[PDB]
Amino acid sequence: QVQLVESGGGVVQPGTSLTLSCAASGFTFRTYAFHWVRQAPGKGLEWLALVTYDGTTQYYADSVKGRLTIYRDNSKNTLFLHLNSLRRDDTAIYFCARGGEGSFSWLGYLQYMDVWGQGTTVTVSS
Amino acid sequence: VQLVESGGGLVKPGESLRLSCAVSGSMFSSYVMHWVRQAPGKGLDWVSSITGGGNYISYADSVKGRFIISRDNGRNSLSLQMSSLRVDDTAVYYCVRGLSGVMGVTWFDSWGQGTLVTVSS
Amino acid sequence: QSALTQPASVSGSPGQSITLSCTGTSSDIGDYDYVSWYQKYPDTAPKLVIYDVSERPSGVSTRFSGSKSGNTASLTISGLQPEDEADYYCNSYSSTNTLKFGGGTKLTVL
Amino acid sequence: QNITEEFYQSTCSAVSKGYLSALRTGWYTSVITIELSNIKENKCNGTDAKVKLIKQELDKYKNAVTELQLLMFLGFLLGVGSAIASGVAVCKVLHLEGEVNKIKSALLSTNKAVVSLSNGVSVLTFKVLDLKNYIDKQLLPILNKQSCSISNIETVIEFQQKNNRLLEITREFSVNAGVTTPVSTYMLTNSELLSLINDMPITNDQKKLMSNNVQIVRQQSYSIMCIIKEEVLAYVVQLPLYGVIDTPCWKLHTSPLCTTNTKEGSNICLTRTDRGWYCDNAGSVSFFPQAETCKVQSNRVFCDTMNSLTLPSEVNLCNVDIFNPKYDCKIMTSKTDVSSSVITSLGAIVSCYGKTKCTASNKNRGIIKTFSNGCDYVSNKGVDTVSVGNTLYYVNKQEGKSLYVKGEPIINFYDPLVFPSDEFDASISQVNEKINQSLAFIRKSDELL
Amino acid sequence: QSVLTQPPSVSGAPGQRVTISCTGSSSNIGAGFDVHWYQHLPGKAPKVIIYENSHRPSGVPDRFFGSKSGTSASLSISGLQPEDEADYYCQSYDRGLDWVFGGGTKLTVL
Repeated sequence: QVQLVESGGGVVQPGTSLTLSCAASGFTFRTYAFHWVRQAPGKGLEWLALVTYDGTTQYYADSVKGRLTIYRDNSKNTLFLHLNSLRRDDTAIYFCARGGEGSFSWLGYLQYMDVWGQGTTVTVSS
Repeated sequence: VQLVESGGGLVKPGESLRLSCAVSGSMFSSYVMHWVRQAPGKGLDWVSSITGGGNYISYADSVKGRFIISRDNGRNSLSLQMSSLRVDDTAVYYCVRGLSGVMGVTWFDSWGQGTLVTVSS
Repeated sequence: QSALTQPASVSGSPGQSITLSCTGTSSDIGDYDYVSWYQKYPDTAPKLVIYDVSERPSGVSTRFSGSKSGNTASLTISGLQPEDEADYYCNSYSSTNTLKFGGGTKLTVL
Repeated sequence: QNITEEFYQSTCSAVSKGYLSALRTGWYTSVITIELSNIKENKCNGTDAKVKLIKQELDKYKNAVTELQLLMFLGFLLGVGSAIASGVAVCKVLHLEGEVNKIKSALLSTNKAVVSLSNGVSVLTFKVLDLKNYIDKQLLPILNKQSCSISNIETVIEFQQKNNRLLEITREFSVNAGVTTPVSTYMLTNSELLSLINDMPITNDQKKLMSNNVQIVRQQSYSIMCIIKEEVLAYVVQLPLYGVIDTPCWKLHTSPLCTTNTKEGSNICLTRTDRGWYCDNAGSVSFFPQAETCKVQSNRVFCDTMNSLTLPSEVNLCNVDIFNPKYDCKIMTSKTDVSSSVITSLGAIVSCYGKTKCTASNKNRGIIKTFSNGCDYVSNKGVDTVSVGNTLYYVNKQEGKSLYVKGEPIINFYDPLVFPSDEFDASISQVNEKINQSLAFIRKSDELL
Repeated sequence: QSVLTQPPSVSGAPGQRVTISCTGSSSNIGAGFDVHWYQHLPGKAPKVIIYENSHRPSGVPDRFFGSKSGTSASLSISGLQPEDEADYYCQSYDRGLDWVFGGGTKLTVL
């Protein structure tokens, strides 16, 4: 039984840096790799970030880099981002997802979307 | 194991003079030597270090080349030169005999009787 | 935000073939053997349908067929179904250490 | 500078006075890690021509890393111990799960950091190379293209600078099998060693000494292979700490002292057994019988205290006055009359006896001295070469003042033949009591008859 | 002026335990260097009370107990005796100022 369920989101004020969390169960966590993506209503999917086994080689999008950070824990096996300097454009639904089979650190091997989640909707308003 | 030394007095600033350390250790060749000073008011502060033959001289950052330290092994004694004297130099000066550390460190064990050196006026 | 250009919407009759495509540069969807096509229904999670240019994952129909030529990836379907109204993407590893996506193509039947 | 010795002729021996000991007393451990990537299949169509060095270099790398994965005269009174004790303990600590992950996470961008383990040990961590960046940024975007072709061969040679070192690694751990003396520069270069000397908790004069003598501490230091899991391959260096620095330490050479008896085979004689290094560390002295464990470099000795004797400060008293009631003064006695010679730092001591041609000659005036009988000693700046028996030797030619003190033939103090010649551990007290009891036995035999 | 900082404003009545704490930067104490504590009774020359916080010299009581943790060291005196009026010190080997001495705390009875 493979599932990804998400935590966090909602209405967040401009600014108001937030830590977002995945949750996953029913499989090996340290063995494979997790990652985050977004998509907003009105347009398509936008990649964000990927991590590998343990906390190593934190990959980031070119247009998003600097505004975010990513790290994982091996106790609860829940991937954790922390995003800063929230603009109007971040109103979107965010998805954790899973990929990679072996113990590798190269991004080209890390492009399989084997499972998906449900995402958190985050809206910025005043 | 005790120590005796001399060389204090009231001398004008700016000029050089001689401090002597005449430790009566029967085997004064192995133990590491330091000199420290205590100025009245403020705390005591390390001045100068020397190791055996005298090839690893080190000084506190207050005096870079101002104080010239030496020892003579066969005459079981030690010397310090006050190349320069500032008003801050006045203090009670101490010889101190340190033992070999478990890592490498000077323990600052049994000290000298101290000599007051005064530079004012 | 650079992406991969894609049609806004394509319409096809049931039981018909579509040949939708996306185009980039050499340091993009062009070559490098990272072509991926994805479908997603609204309010549902995205799904792998085509990975690694041509291969297909477990539990997928064989009517899908991904291919590439020059700097253009293409997806072809056979026997269109009334469940295929969805939005589709092409995803590939760009050369600058990132996973670049497409703009989304709406697939509809009439 | 001021090297000296005083060859005693009372007992023919050389005591090289004037040195600084720079003794090691502890082991400083440090983990050095290389990061490296699990490269998959090359994913190339065709062969091309430019991409040939890359493919074989990476295959060599794979073979190397999978092979590393598949890897896992007073001596009878001297002891034995585990020289590799702290480093193997640190590696065994690293065998615990989730420990090396802390090294991997903490040392993510900083070159050197400090982590604390599960047993309160927090020595140091250091990263020697950054193959993550070069592999994932300068190699794999190029080598894993469709119908692969490198941009140029000049992109490969710097990869050589990042790979050949590692290759050094492999065949220097496949030969010595985990423990390596001396430490090669490929585990730790000279500049990186100078960086690490500015890192361990020692005082700055020790830092100056280590910086001045990088090759010596490089010779002394060890290396032990730690774990290999999560592809963060690492090893612990066990470079020596240095407790006492700059105290006198003398080298005691000995030479035979045997009478030139006309009747051969009836010339009993007793020779000193005290060879080695004696350094006055703290209120006692440390004795090393193994001259090979000690090293010398420009008045500066360096020796190990594990195989050391914490002998009392009264060793100079027996050194000057051999007949003193304060030390045992161990001596080997035998009837052998062997022409043998030793070389001290500032001279040569010949003890050629019987019918043996003995010459001290220089290259300026031919021969200059001839040794007839008795133990004799020549200064280094008096002669060049010495011929004894059928063998030649060369004296050291480094500057120092040396003096010969006029002693006495102590062998003539004792009886012409009472000395036993079948013991290999004896002192002046034990031998004196043996002479006393043999004299008592012979006077008892004379009194009974 | 010293990197060793400790409050020289401490006193207590005889009978109880008095704790003295001196802290430093990363380069001293926290860089694997030990701490040495002395005393400064007037008249006779200062001597070491405790060295590297665990082993103690020949003529000392058991009252003095030394400890360190990270960049901070402490010395406690259980059951204060009257003639302990002195000025107590700290020592380390800061990589800048080589043998750095603390300012020293004046301990007296009430």
